[PDB]
Amino acid sequence: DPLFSPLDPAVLADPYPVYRRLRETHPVYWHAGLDSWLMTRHADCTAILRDPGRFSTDFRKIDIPTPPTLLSLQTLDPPDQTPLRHLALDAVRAQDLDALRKELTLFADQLLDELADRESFDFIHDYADVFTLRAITRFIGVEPPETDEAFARFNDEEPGLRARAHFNDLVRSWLGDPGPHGVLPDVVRLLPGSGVEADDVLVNSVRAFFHAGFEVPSRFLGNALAALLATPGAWEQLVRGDVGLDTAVEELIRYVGPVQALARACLQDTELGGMAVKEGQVVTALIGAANRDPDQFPDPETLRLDRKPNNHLGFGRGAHSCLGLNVARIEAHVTLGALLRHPGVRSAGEPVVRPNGTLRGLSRLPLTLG
Ligand code: HEM
Ligand SMILES: [Cl-]
Ligand SMILES: [Cl-]
Ligand SMILES: [Mg+2]
Repeated sequence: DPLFSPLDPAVLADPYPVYRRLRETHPVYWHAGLDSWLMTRHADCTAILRDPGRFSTDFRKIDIPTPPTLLSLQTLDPPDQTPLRHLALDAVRAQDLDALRKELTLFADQLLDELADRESFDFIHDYADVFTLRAITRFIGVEPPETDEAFARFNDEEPGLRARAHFNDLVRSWLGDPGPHGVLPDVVRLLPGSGVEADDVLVNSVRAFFHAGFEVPSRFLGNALAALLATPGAWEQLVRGDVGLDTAVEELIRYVGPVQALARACLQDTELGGMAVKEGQVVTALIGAANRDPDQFPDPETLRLDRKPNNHLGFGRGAHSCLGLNVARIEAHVTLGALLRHPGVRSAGEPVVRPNGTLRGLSRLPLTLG
């Protein structure tokens, strides 16, 4: 594609200038390769996410079958998704976030204090993945299986179907013998009377919940630090106390939030950006691009850690909006405060970007804490 190739190495290195220039000329662009419309403006993406009867997550409504092991909260739309959405909401909001902050603060300090002895380490492998895996396991209330303590088989065909079937077996065992605390034990207690059947959709939803709370936050933590180190003065601003962590975390989500694209199936003919989107077509909300839309954010390509207001789309919108956003904020807030407790945070090599145009993240972030 002459205007946007998500996986072109030069694009992956810095996709935002490409996003910007696509937005300036074709804010609603039909991409033949991806076979989808590409919306790069905040207003269009917002409208795509807030009309489920017009833009659905259930691609069966345009007659594309859903694999049985992937029918879940994420691939259902109201009213089918409603009971599961509320059950998951109820289970999450029963969790003690203050207790989670306190124990994550401990873990972060332990990890970094051990890594402080290295001359150079990979922040992704040694912190982001380890930190976020501990957080999601504790939050859900399950223990890593001794034979796959990192859940590596499920990080992602028959192998694929076998991994998801194995994970579903673990979930059913968890549901049958819940631990003393966490989202999953609360789901079990809340399930009777929820309008949700303990069936494959529930099991699949627990699997999706785990992935939503593992790979996405891990990728964000890496992206955020990389942006702080690559933006002159950004880290020093934090070290000096010039900006508050709360606003800085929200600006980092807008600036380099990992979710780049949210696909929806068009169920009704709609005109967007002067383009005739037709029923049966796929639309992709490039929320990574929308979060740098100059119509919504002044100086959008500039990292302003004190930015206010900041109506970013990094946590989605509407019926499928993120349910773990307060956990994600605690994780980022804890990580930054823990890093700030070290006097020499600096890069120690070039970052390496994952070849992913949908969920942006780094595979290596060489770093040293001094
Ligand atoms: C920086 C971290 C995170 C970011 C940027 C993020 C972002 C998002 C976004 C954009 C969506 C919307 C997906 C869509 O509309 O299709 C979403 C959905 C979701 N997120 Fe997060 N998320 C993060 C962390 C978490 C964590 C830690 C959890 C679990 C505790 C979580 C649980 C979920 C769930 C369950 C959904 C699906 C809601 C539904 O489909 O009804 N997220 N997230
Ligand atoms: Cl402590
Ligand atoms: Cl219209
Ligand atoms: Mg730039």
